[PDB]
This record gives sequence, structure tokens and C-alpha cells, in this order.
Amino acid sequence: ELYTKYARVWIPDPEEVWKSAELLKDYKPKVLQLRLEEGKDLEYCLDPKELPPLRNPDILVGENDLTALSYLHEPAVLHNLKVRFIDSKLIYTYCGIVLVAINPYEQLPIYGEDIINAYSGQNMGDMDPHIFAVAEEAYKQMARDERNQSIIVSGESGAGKTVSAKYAMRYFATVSGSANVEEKVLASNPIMESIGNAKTTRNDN
Amino acid sequence: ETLNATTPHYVRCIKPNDFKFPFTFDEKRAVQQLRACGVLETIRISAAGFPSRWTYQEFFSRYRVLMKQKDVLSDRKQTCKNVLEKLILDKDKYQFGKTKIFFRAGQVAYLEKIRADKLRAACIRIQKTIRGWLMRKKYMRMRR
Amino acid sequence: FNKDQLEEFKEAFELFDRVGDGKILYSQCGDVMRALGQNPTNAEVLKVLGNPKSDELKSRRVDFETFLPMLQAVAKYEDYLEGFRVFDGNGKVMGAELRHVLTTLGEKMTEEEVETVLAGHEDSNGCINYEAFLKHILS
Amino acid sequence: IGVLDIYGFETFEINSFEQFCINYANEKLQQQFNMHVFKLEQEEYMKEQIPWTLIDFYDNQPCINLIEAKMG
Repeated sequence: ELYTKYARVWIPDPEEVWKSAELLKDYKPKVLQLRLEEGKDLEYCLDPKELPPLRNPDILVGENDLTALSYLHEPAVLHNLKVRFIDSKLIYTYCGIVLVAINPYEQLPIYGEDIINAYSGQNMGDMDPHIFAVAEEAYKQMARDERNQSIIVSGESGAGKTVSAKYAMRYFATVSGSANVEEKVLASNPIMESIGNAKTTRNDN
Repeated sequence: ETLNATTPHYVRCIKPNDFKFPFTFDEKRAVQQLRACGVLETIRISAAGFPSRWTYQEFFSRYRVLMKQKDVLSDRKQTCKNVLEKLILDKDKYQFGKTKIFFRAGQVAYLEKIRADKLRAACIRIQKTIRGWLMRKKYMRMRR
Repeated sequence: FNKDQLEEFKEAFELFDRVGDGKILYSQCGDVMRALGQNPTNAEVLKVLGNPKSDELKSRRVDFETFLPMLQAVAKYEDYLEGFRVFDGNGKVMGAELRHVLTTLGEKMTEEEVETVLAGHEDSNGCINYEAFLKHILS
Repeated sequence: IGVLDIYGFETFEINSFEQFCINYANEKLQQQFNMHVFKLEQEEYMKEQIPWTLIDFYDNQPCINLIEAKMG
């Protein structure tokens, strides 16, 4: 079976939601001899029934699309997002047709003008993910066919939905050839915040 | 009614830490946000299907390490259909598209693991042979 | 092994004896096995040695008589060729790729062993005729 | 081209009519998303000459009917 010595598994840990482990002896049908980083050695119960999530190989890890991963589960997704965000500072990622945007609180250069002209024309897979790539996929489908296009943004309001919309609109403005939609809409934002936003136990504004 | 008129495109936003730190990723908060954005359930729905797709040439390139020269053939598509049909027993796991192979979850990891095993054992055999041949020469040098 | 082979091997053993007590280290057992024409894996050497600990592997000394059954046990081409075509099948091998895989995969060797065996065998592009290199390392 | 800023699925130690309405809205949006993804994948399967009857569709209509249908 797929469980062997020198294989990696995810173990549940209450401090960090999953922890990596290596298997010290090959499994054969009720306990596993598990290595860790937190000490060399550990003995880990299996449960009446369960085997841990098996870890993807590192060619697939850090791919631009979560569905490139051969095993798909919460540990692989959480790890792959964490390594893209922490190591490469790639805040944008794909999952199926969804664009996952992980909000850095730090400001980035990547929104700068030239990249708008770099993404434009490029089919959605031909470039690494960025909000301009979805803005194009909409603008291109609008130009190609009759239909209007929609972009739908979800998450706790701190997460930066408004920043994503703002940059999508900058993409549209810069490709389309303008005047003063963007400045007016962002001027409207404080009004709609003041009359429509609220303070909730989990979240201010 | 307003959305149904229109073709959608989606963005999800996740808040990586509770305290606005510039790049700290808190896996508890990010797990909660990934559940609240339905990304994890979307991924569950995808993992049931064929999530993983490969173009026949890129497959052939990667698994030429596995492929035998007798298996190599004047039609790479037929070559890969044969090699894969041998390598993975249950046809339910995979499908042959016109230009892409489709795999259920794990099957590409299965191929990658058998590749790493074969390449490791072959590397061990060649390495031990070169180490023996050089040290055997040092043995003959000490004899001389 | 015949009496003549055992005598020649004992003489060789003493040539590898750097202390004069007629003994080698556990860590030398593998060296003697490969020097005597065997090609055991590191795993096979450690297995026939009984998975010795670092301390006794580096400082515990054994005479020829205890080593001998282990040498015997160790003692008792087309796969090698396909194995080399793995790392290419036009009869060449990248020098960079072979060096990387030999120093990073399997039972990793040092760069100096690879440089020693590879000296003069790679061309300007860095390609090795692996059938000739294989015959060379098996000779 | 129309850009929707909405709130996501929401749960607290205490959940109340506000959270119940937010969750019903998110159930509807998630249904639309699931149908759109299923349509695109059916088109890709018909494009690639696979039997499209294989692809499995996952439908939260029983929950929407629980919340909104008559005697919901």
C-alpha cells in the first residue's frame, strides 16, 4: 500500500492545525512509528477507522493551482498556501476557476501599471495568477460575446474585497482607454461604509 | 435574478492573521476563513472527480524514466495509453481524453512515488558500483 | 574462497591494516569487501555487520576470521544498462545531471569519487557514453 | 461588467436572525457557483471526448428547500 517507511503524513496538533511527520517503519494492517521535527521519535495511535492524510510530493507543492496537488485535503491546501505566501510572497492563488486572494497587510509593487499591459491578452493559464488575470477573463469574454460579465468577491470585510475591486477597476480603466469613474467610486466608498457598515463581535467595520 | 443574467467569475479573500501583521500566517485563522469561503468544500467536490489533467507529451517526458525502449513507439499517445493501462490496474481510476489524460486523486502521486523508488534503487546500484570500482582500484594501488 | 584466495586476501587485509594489530574496523569491513571484488550496498554491509553503532564501527576491532563469514555472505548487465538509460537512450549521459543525481539521490557518494571515475570520460557538452562507462566500472 | 462585494459565511458562539439570513444568502450564492462549475466541467468533458455522465454533481437544494420552501 502507499504507506511505507520514508513517507510523510499529516498529524493533528492543537497548536498548529496540522503537523508534518515521517513514517519510520512501513505500515502493515494498529500503531505507527512516527518521526517528527518535535523530537526525533513518537508513537501515534490509529483510531477505530482512520489513516492520516498522506503528503503530496514536492514537485506539486507550491504550484500556482491547488488542483495541481495530487492529494487534495485541508493539510495540503493549508501548507501550499502558507508556502506560497510566506516563502515566495505570492498572495494570489487558483482553485478550479476561483481565484483565492490572501491579503498581505504590507503594500506590494505588483499592482503597478506595466503589469496591466503584461497580463493583457494573455489567456488565463498562460500567466501566473493575479487579479488582472480575472479582470481580463471578464473583459475578454465581454468583448468576445454579447454577455455581460460579473466578478463576485467574498470574505470577512477586513480581508480586502474593496482593494480587489479597486484594482480590477484600474485594470478596466487602463485597458479601456480613459474618465473619473474610479475616483468617484472610491470617493463614494466612505459614504457607503458610514451608512452601511457596522461593528460586530468578531470584527470592527 | 441579476447574477443569473450574467456569467460569473469568483474571488475569495482570506485574512491571514488576526492582528494585521504584515505577513504572519496563522493556520487556525486561515483554516476558519477557508471553510467560511467554501474553498475546502469546493476542493472536496473536485477531489471526487478527475481533478488532475496531463498533456500526453508532458506525461511522456516525465515518465520516460519509467518507460522502456520497447514501449516507446511511433505514436506517443498510443504509447502512453499502453504504459498507463499497464501501470494503473483499475481503468476506473483514469480516462483518456483526446489530448489529455485524466486521473483521480492520488494517481499522479502514485506514479511519482514509483518513479522515485525506481530512480532511487537504480541510483543506489550505480553509486555502489562506482564506489566499489574506485576503492578496488585503490586496493590494487596498495598492492602496487 | 580457496586457500590461495584467502591468503592473498589476508595479505591485502594487512595492507589495509593501518595499526599493525592484524585487524580492521567494522567500518573497514565494507571497504575490504569492495576492495576484494564484491559490490555490496551500504545496507548489505551494515546488515552483515549487525547494524553496529558509530562507536564500535569506528573503534571496535575485529580480526579477519570474524570478517570472513560476512564476506562470504556478501559474495553469495542488462538491468545495469537500462539503469543507465534511465539517466540519459542515445548512449549519452549529461555530466551535470549524473553528477547531481549521484551526489543527491540513493546512497549518496562524494563529488571526488565521481570526479575521479568521470575524469576524461565527458566531452565538451558534458556527455558520457554510458555503455563504455559501465563496462569500465565493471571491469 | 459588475463587481459584487458581499459578505461570506458567518458563525459565532451566538447565532441569530442576522446570521440566519446571511447563511441563507450564502447558500444561494454557493448553489449558483456549484451549478456554474458543473456546467463548465461538463463542457470540458464533452470537448475531450470523455463520457460526461461520469461527472458527479453536488446539490444543496435540500437545504435551500429546508430554509425557504413552504413550511420552511
